[PDB]
Amino acid sequence: ASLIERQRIRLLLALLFGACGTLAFSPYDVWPAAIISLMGLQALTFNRRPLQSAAIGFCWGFGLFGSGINWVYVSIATFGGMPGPVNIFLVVLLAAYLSLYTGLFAGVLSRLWPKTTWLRVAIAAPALWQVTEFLRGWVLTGFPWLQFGYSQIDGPLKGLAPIMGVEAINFLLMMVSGLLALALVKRNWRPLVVAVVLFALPFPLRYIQWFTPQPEKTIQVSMVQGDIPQSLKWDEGQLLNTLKIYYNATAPLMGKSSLIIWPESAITDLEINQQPFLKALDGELRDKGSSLVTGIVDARLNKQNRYDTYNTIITLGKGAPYSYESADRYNKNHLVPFGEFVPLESSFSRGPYIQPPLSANGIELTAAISYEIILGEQVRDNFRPDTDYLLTISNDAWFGKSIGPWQHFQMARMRALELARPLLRSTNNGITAVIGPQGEIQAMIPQFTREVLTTNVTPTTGLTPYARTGNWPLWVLTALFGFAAVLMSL
Ligand SMILES: CCCCCCCC/C=C/CCCCCCCC(=O)OC[C@@H](O)CO
Ligand SMILES: CCCCCCCC/C=C/CCCCCCCC(=O)OC[C@@H](O)CO
Ligand SMILES: CCCCCCCC/C=C/CCCCCCCC(=O)OC[C@H](O)CO
Ligand SMILES: CCCCCCCC/C=C\CCCCCCCC(=O)OC[C@H](O)CO
Ligand SMILES: CCCCCCCCCCCCCCCC(=O)O
Ligand SMILES: CCCCCCCCCCCCCCCC(=O)O
Ligand SMILES: [Cl-]
Ligand SMILES: [Mg+2]
Repeated sequence: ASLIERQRIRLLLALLFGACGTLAFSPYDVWPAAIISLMGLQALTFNRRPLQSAAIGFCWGFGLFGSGINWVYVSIATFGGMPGPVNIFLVVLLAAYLSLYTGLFAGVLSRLWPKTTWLRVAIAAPALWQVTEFLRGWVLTGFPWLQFGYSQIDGPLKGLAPIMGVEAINFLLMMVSGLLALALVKRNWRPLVVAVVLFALPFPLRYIQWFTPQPEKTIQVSMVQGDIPQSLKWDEGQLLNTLKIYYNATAPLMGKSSLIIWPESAITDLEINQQPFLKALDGELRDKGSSLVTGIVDARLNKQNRYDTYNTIITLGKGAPYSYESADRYNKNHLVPFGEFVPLESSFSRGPYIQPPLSANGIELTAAISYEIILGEQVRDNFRPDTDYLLTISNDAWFGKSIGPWQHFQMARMRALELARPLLRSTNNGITAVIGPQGEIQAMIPQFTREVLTTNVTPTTGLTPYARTGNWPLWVLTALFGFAAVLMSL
């Protein structure tokens, strides 16, 4: 009974509608919850003053991020080792910082398009949501966690991703959710019909196969989930058992699996420190028909008498003879704030933004370390037409035993769909899996086990429209909409 037009009631409902958006992502996977969450954001800001709207947008974000990324508590607790209330204080600060961008979006949309109208809801909102979400993923190196439409990896809109990227699905979901909110508030059937047509049109695109599989190039791949406990991983006494654990798991696979993979920083020692182990392993792998890629840390002495420490992937074995001077390697480019460096200016150095694909046993792998797999444009920029598989290695203990590793895993799936390549995901303990060229999960082992995933995987060829272009077609769309919306407010 009309309680909705009290500002404090709008703030509370925004928290609920924002929290509802968390159900859209893995492991919950209720993709309609993304539309309901966006409907609340669009509707709760109708007929509000700009700062009233910004507060509602902030509270929507606080429910979304407060419920969606509170697993970073485990990251902070594992990193800092401080009492609980201290880590809660930092988590609330994180969710509050990210909610500035959802409040930015609501405040500006209310300031420039105050009226409840199709223009505000279907033209201005998706274009401005694209800008404010870019800023969230760019400012201070950014944190673009939780974009709806990553929830469409198994949904009716998935065919959009190979054409224009996952951000196109962010764009369309906001558009459709606005017109549903518009139809509800104005009690009008026309915006609902347009919303249904807009939602339904991209459905036949999921029956498009942009890739060409190569069945006779199929190889057996093994991914060693060593499951080193995080409290022990970097202890100096653990190093010798870690190398034992991984070598013993790999020995029965040599000569059977063409490609063997160890996860991020599996060898918890400097690369210069392990030349005896690496050289011996390389020869045994070459003598059998096998190849190995593994994570490690590299403190490399540079031209100016100093060491740049990297989070790196190295290659060994058949078709990739190991050498400390070999260019057949990958250095992490996008480091994690506080975890791997500090925003001010022992830290990690960054590899180049674009690095060549890894080569191993005649296989070409486009690599990204952990978090980097969510950087869709960056993964696309490193992709090459001759890339056979996408590769990501990660240590998802930093994501908790919670929803964290599943949200990370979900977004890695989008890379395979966007580029029409199989994705090899090797992790220390959290969701090791092979993803097919359409985002489907071909093989997977349970978390928190010490075992290896061995299966057949088939490489693909072909270029999706998104692999050809990248983000610029969507950007010219938000520019055309932004130009039109700004002029329409004449
Ligand atoms: C003529 C050439 C155009 C080239 C550019 C085209 C770019 C794509 C444009 C798509 C626009 C989609 C707009 C969708 C707009 C929906 C408006 C609506 O539902 O209004 C309901 C009210 O009327 C009820 O009273
Ligand atoms: C605050 C005022 C009102 C704003 C309304 C929304 C305006 C949106 C317009 C933005 C224009 C930005 C144009 C930026 C164009 C850059 C193109 C680009 O970066 O392409 C991607 C590359 O990776 C290549 O693939
Ligand atoms: C003082 C200035 C403050 C600037 C603040 C910048 C805002 C963005 C911060 C995001 C932190 C996100 C932390 C999320 C934890 C991810 C950890 C991770 O991905 O690590 C996996 C892998 O093991 C590692 O290589
Ligand atoms: C308002 C400004 C923005 C708000 C800022 C407040 C948030 C700070 C919270 C946690 C920092 C601790 C980060 C811990 C990151 C996880 C550790 C990690 O990822 O380690 C990587 C690995 O150890 C090496 O490869
Ligand atoms: C179609 C579903 C509609 C559901 C509407 C009510 C949503 C309430 C649930 C909010 C999400 C809470 C998730 C908490 C998980 C977490 O914080 O770890
Ligand atoms: C702040 C005053 C101008 C505001 C104009 C709004 C549109 C420009 C805002 C900057 C975001 C554009 C970033 C593009 C980056 C890229 O395309 O890769
Ligand atoms: Cl680690
Ligand atoms: Mg080539």
